[PDB]
Amino acid sequence: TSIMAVTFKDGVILGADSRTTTGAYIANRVTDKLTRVHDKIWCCRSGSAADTQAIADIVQYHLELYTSQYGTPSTETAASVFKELCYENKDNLTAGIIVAGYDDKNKGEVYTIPLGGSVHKLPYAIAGSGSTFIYGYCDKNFRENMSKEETVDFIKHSLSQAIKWDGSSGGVIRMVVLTAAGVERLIFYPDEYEQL
Amino acid sequence: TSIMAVTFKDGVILGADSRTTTGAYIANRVTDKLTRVHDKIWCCRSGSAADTQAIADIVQYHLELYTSQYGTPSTETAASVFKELCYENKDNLTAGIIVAGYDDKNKGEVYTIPLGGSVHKLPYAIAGSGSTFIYGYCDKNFRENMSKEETVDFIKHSLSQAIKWDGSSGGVIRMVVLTAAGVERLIFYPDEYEQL
Amino acid sequence: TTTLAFRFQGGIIVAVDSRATAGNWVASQTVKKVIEINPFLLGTMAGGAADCQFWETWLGSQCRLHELREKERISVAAASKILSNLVYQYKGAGLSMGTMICGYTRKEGPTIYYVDSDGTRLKGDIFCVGSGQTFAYGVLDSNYKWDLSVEDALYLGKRSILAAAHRDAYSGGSVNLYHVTEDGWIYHGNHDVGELFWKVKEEEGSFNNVIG
Amino acid sequence: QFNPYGDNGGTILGIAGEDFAVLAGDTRNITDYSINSRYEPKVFDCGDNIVMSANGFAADGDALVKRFKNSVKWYHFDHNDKKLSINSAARNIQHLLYGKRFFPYYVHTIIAGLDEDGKGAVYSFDPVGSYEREQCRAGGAAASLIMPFLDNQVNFKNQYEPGTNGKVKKPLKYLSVEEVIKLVRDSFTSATERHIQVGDGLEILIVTKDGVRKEFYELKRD
Amino acid sequence: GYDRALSIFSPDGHIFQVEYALEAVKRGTCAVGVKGKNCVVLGCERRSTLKLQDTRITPSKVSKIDSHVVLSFSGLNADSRILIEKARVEAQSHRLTLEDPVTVEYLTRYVAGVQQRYTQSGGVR
Amino acid sequence: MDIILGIRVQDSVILASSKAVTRGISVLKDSDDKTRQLSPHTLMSFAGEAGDTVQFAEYIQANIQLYSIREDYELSPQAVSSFVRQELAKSIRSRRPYQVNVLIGGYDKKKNKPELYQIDYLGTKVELPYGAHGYSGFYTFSLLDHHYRPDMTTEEGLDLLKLCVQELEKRMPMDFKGVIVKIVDKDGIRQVDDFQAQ
Amino acid sequence: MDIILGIRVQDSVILASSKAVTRGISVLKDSDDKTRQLSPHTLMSFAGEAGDTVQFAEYIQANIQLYSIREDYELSPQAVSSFVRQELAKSIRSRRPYQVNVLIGGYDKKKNKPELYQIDYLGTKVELPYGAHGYSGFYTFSLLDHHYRPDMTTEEGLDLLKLCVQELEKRMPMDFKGVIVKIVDKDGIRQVDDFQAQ
Amino acid sequence: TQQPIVTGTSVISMKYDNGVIIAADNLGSYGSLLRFNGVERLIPVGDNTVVGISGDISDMQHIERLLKDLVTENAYDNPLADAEEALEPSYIFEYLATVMYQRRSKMNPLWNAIIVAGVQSNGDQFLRYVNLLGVTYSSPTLATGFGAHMANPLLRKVVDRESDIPKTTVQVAEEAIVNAMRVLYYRDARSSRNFSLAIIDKNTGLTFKKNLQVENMKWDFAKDIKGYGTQKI
Amino acid sequence: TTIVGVKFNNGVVIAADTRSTQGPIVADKNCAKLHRISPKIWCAGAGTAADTEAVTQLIGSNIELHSLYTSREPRVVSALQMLKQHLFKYQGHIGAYLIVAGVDPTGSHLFSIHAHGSTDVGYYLSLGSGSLAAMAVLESHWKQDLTKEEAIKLASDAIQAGIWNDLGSGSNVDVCVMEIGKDAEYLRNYLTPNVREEKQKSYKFPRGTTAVLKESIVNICD
Amino acid sequence: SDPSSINGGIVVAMTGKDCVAIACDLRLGSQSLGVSNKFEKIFHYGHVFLGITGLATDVTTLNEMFRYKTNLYKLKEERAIEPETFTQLVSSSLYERRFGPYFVGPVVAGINSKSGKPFIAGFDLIGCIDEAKDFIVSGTASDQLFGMCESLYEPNLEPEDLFETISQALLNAADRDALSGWGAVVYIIKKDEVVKRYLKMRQD
Repeated sequence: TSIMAVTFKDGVILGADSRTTTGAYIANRVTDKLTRVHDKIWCCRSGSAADTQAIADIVQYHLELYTSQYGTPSTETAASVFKELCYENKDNLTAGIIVAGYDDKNKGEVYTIPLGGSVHKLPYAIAGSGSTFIYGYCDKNFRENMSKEETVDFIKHSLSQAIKWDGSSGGVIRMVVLTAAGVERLIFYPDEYEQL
Repeated sequence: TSIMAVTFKDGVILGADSRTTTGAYIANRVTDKLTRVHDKIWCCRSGSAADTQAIADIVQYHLELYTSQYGTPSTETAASVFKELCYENKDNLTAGIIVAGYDDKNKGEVYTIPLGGSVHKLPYAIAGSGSTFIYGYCDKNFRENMSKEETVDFIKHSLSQAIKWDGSSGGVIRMVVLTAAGVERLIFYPDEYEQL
Repeated sequence: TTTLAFRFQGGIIVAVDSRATAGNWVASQTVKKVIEINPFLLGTMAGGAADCQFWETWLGSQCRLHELREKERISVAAASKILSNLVYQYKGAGLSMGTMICGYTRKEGPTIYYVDSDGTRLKGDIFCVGSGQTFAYGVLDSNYKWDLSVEDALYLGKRSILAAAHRDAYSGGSVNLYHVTEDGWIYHGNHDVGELFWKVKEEEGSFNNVIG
Repeated sequence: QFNPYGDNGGTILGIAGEDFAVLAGDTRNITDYSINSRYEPKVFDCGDNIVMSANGFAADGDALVKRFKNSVKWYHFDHNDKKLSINSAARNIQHLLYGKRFFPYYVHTIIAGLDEDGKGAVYSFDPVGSYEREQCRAGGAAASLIMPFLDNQVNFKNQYEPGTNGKVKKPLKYLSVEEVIKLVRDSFTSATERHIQVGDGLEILIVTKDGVRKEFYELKRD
Repeated sequence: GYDRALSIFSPDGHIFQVEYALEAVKRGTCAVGVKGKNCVVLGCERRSTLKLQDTRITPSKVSKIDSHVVLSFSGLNADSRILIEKARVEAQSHRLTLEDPVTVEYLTRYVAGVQQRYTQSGGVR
Repeated sequence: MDIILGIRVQDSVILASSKAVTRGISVLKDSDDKTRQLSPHTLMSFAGEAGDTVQFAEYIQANIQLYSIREDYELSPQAVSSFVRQELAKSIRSRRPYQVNVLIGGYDKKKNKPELYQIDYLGTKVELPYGAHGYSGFYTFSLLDHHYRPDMTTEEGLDLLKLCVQELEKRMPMDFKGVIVKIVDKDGIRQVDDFQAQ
Repeated sequence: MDIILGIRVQDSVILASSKAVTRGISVLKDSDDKTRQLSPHTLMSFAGEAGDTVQFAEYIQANIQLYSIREDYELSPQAVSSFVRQELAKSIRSRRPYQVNVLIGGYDKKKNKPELYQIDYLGTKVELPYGAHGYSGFYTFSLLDHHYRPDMTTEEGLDLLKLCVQELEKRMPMDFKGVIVKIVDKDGIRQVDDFQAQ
Repeated sequence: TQQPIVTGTSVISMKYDNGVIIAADNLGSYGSLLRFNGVERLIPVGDNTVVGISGDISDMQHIERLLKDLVTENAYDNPLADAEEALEPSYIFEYLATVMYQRRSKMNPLWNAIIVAGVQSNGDQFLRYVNLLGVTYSSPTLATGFGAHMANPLLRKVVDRESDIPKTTVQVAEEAIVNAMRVLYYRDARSSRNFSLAIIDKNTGLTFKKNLQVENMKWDFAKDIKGYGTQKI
Repeated sequence: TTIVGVKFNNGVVIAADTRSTQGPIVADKNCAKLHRISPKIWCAGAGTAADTEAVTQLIGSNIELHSLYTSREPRVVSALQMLKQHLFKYQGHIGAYLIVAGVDPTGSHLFSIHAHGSTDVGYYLSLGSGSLAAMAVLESHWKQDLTKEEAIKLASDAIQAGIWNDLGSGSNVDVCVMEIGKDAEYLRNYLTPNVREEKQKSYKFPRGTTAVLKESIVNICD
Repeated sequence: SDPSSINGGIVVAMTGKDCVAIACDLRLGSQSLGVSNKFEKIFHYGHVFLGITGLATDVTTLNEMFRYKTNLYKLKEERAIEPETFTQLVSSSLYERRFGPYFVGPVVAGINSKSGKPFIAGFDLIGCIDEAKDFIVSGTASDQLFGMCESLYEPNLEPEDLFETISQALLNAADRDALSGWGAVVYIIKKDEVVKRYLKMRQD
């Protein structure tokens, strides 16, 4: 699995490969790893699929009840609920989650909750087995305040490399753009990113 | 450890960090990982220091006796002797070796002998714990027939990234340029490559 | 540790060593392995120092409570069973104790009960408990007669613990003697093996191996 | 996996005189091959003229001492400020220790004071409550080096009356506070010489009918 | 759940539920016991509000608690069963832990304790 | 293990149980009676785990006596064995199971027939002419498969047991210190005090 | 383990060895002689691992007899025990060590004195007034520490052993089936055929 | 029982004549991956206390939340919250020590090594350590992890015993601390060049310096070193 | 153990503490850890003591024989090569960790060898349990082109860091200076900052104190 | 399991004024079972004394080995081996079995016949030489011995005095060890004569 979230001028973008394996077998080659916990608060999951799905479902439940009582939640608040679940249940969970959301006041934000359940706010984050291979690439090519087109390119190149070296990553590249304008879903097929 | 060899227009260049650790302790911060087995045939070592040194010393011995009887050995022949030692003794060895040499007929060549003892001829190769972090970077930035200046830059940037993410890598960056002109030793200090 | 208790014509003889260990480390040579539950009840200790001490002291409090409640001295059978049933509740938890509850009651006469942490409870005339038990049995069994004089019985018990203190690396220190009649127990002193051995050797002509 | 126990080193020593008692302990605290502190008190005045040290796993030693001190406090609250006699403290400690019989306070504890007759008294405990009153006792890392010495110099073991053909034992005359402080100091300089966890400093607490006094001596720091 | 204080003090210092409990006893058939020099005898009377019973099976008034002790009563029959069962159980338990059957005073002290307890526990008469 | 044997003849059930109680390297007692009377006509023998053994025997005894007093009646041998089986069957799936095997010998005064029930710690119950727990069975089942007869008298049964004990005293590695023999019949339970040389 | 005992009195060394040979659940033999004569005045008893035991005894016997023939002389008891100790000491560090303990009783015709040597499978040798291998020692050393005397006659020695065997037949868990007793003195080695009731 | 995931390395400290100094780098390691670089491991509580934490980061964040709550809670119905009844460094420590020992006692430790540095209301310096086992101790200098092995030897050369405290100035002390951080950067493979340092002085108050960097490093001699024994070029 | 090697303008120096330990007990309060490979090639070892000592004498023996055979002074790289190939052959079972230094016809040298057979070259090195305390000092004061005197000081200070802060080290400091043009100078107990204080008492026993059972003369002559 | 704790036993050597002393206990047991109270652990070859603690079979074997080597040495050298030389012989003989060691704790004591200088040394099971000037300890009660020696010892004791000191060190250390004791023997060595005394001690 290769997943990342990148903040930019107009907000933030989440991207991910679509491969889920059980051993060397590809159980799903078109998985959708971009998970919606609120209108403009999404997350990328890594680790146990059963665990991250159970986590996401609970978070979504909490944000829905939160909205009903106190209105739209901040991305920080969403990252906090994920954290609470991952930290408090660290012994029985294997979940690496990247939270990304667009706020009108705070614009785009990215929080990464790694294995232990700690939280880290960052300009951009990468995770998943395939991420080790792009630490160098991303560090050298990331810039703050990029444009939607530049961000989609940064993510598309970064992930194509992750898919290239990591057998656990592959399939198509999915992206979710979160801005004041709304929510946009993007998809990129192999025949395109394989030749970058 | 972060090590690599890159062939280019005028021959080939070997580079490496200088950190050797025993746990989280840095036993040597100025190690010289560029090992000479012949005038223009060097190698970068990874894995067990005891093992790779014993291997290198034996290879050097074989190439010296080879020269005495049949003249200068091809880089392919040197890679072959390493291979023989690593393959035949795979059960008792933990050695990852990159062989690089300059021949007048064959110009620069690079051979990588990973853990199993298999041999792979390549335009360039990276190895060591720190190498996982630069697969993406190197794949995107490598070009064949680069110039000495470009190659030294590619290696300097690649390794600075490896040193940046891998705690097992660090110190200075050493390089060895192998061309018809001879042998040149280069060194780059932290205060320089840390800000690239 | 080596402890013994045996019944005979003149009542009961109780003898114990006083060595405490922590493996091969001699922790102490002056520990009391006999507890005086009451004027007519004695308890011996072997196994875990803390377990024995703690639970047998607790046993005393339970026996005392019985006397306040029933306005009558507790029987040896019932006292030994309090301990036996307590220990059985803890079966599997790692308690370690080899114990003997010895006493007198008009109703039972001289009585001895062996009780251990496995939950085993046995009434009997002769028992030797502890790492040195077999050494004591060797001497005691081959000189025991129901018709021993209080004087001879007291000596056999003392000589048996001495045997054990000599051969068992984990037994030693001194010998603490007791005699039980229907008038209660009678303490018969603390005998340091440091001097008791040489005396017994000379006077008896035994321990013929050791050079003196 | 997680190991709830650790070893902080240290050595403690307690000797009882006719009308006084002492509890000593080096002030060095260690972890493996490093020194955590060269001065971290390990012997405490718990009130009612009782000194105590729980040596071994320091966190357990501190929790115990803290729990006992609080015990004394409540003893006063519940029994019209009655003084807690040393023998009563000992039994009390036994229950505190045995209370954790299945997850023990990994410490070797010793307490000192005067009994109800004004005589010097020393009590030492096993990690789970096994205790006995004694004339002297070494605890901690160098216990194996020091106890033998004490059996010889405090209780005159193996010593005889010269010329009596080893027939007359050396009489058990009793030690003065001055003679005891000498044995203590010599015990610790010896321990500091042969055991790597002993050193830095020695702190003695002397108890008499007039209360608790403290003396401190430097020890080799290597 | 139910723990209402049913047996409580009244201004004169009486506990009417215990007092009325005695009234239920006065209403019960008579029972008597006299001790000889070498025995004890227990006699009970038999009501006659309805006669056409099967004497074989109809529960008798004198009950054996153990092989050496008996118990008779006057009052609510249903209630007596509860006390007899508890007594029988305590008798066996006593033999089991003391390795000796109960004395008559001990067994009495036990039954009495059960009765007392039901006079100052919530939710029970 | 200890020796626990049982044989049902014409009008009685005989139970033989070893007298030794050994711990480690020492035979602590040689007069142990591994039996408990559950009711005037029902006897139970037992072998197994050090403390569990008696605790179980006495717990069962306590319950049967309670039933006897409450009902002023004596449960049949079959009834008592079913009660014992259920207790063991519950135990095997509990936190710390009773590790005890038992033989229940009883004389059913209603049917006027002796009965022998063999039950292991798992709650496995079976009714037999003769039974045994432990290694004993390995030499006694075939011995009895050969010498046993339905119509045997109590006296013949005792001679049959003697043949068993002799075989055990010959081939078994341990010194079980002889056995205590008890007879259960229409008149109750009595102990044959003379088996040390019958 | 098996019972191997030895006692050196005034003018002889007596060896007592259990007769049982048990495997698993069965006593296969009850007349086993756990001894080998190494020379007219030297006897060796042994206990230990199933097959190693005799193989070792016979191997030693073969060597001593060879020496006797070659030298037309009889090695002293001390000489033979040193030879045996060395063999065991070599064995303990070999591929598969001999797991055998032995007692060597011999009468030294040159010194005119009986000698008893106890040697375990590690090659640990010691000379003693009395010795034992296995669990036996746990009841016999203190017994003999009490009843033994230097100047005892052979007859007193036998009574002393009887006291030992009785203690073992009382407290030991296993039925070792009695012992075979042999006396080694100035006249050689003879077997006391009457110990089954001496 | 657990296992640390994201971790922070050494935390070193010492006391001088007027206060205490404590420092810790800004790295958050993930095994051998130098994963996070903007991690602050020095937590100021009020203005007389700084808590330095090493070990598991997720637990560190938990201890942070606890500390913020301590401040909030101490303010409740406390008219002297910023005066006589403000949080003392010793109160903050005893609290944390309590928690650390309770957690190890439930076989579920907060996987950390902690150093509490500050100045008491009476001006006294405060320096005490507590870790995942609930073990605690004080010394003129205190360091965790690698710093215990490499920083203490250097810091003790400045203050070897109590009587060296009054003879040591903030300049000397801060210099020792900064040098120790450089040494740790040389030999500790889990260290970072960036770090924070804080000073709690009984006169100047609490100074918290962020974004410091190890400077003046010697690497030149590296050029002369070649091979691992016999190699000459 | 704490051992260090430091190169200076015209040579090399090695130093080591003098504490020998078996577990937490100090067996030898003043052993010598500086061994000679040849007259001007000295070595210091940490790890299994018997191993460092044996490996040092074996190569030392062969180095002598090689020197006699080639009529040339022994070279440090030869000791290095022979040691490493030997250690490598034994896959780390010979627990020898060494710092070998010396001067020969080709100059001054400083190397470190590990039990598995790997070697390192440097200007300053440390090994042993005190390795980290010593290195903290070396990383704080080393500089290129040190004078013999500065080197002795730096190396000496390094062992001290280990003596004071490492429980596996203590007692004295041994030094050996190897200067390119002169003989090697071995400075045994160059520093002795840990002298045991005068004991508080004398335990000289009055003759006759010990009970004797039997006595006799022993024959030494043949 | 631990070869060094099966049989039990201790040895201690001390230097005095123109003299040396070496003592040992007499116990030989098998775990808890005491088996022999006559097992001496001191041996001598000419004027060189060797005490050996540890696994009894190895104690015996090593003594026979050194008697054998010192015998040949004398026949070839035509002189009795000296303490210093013997110490080296012990060391190399032990290390020669580096990966299959004898489980012992040897101790050498003696006076160099030419220099008259007293000598003592200890070794670990694989030959590492411990050369202290004051004392050397070995065995199951070695911790206790280190404690007694460090406390009781003082330089240049006269033979008669060194005897009291060595004996008290051995005796009190042995009494805190379950596997040591059961009798003891002390050797007082002087250039000209050697006295051997059996001590009276606790027998438990």
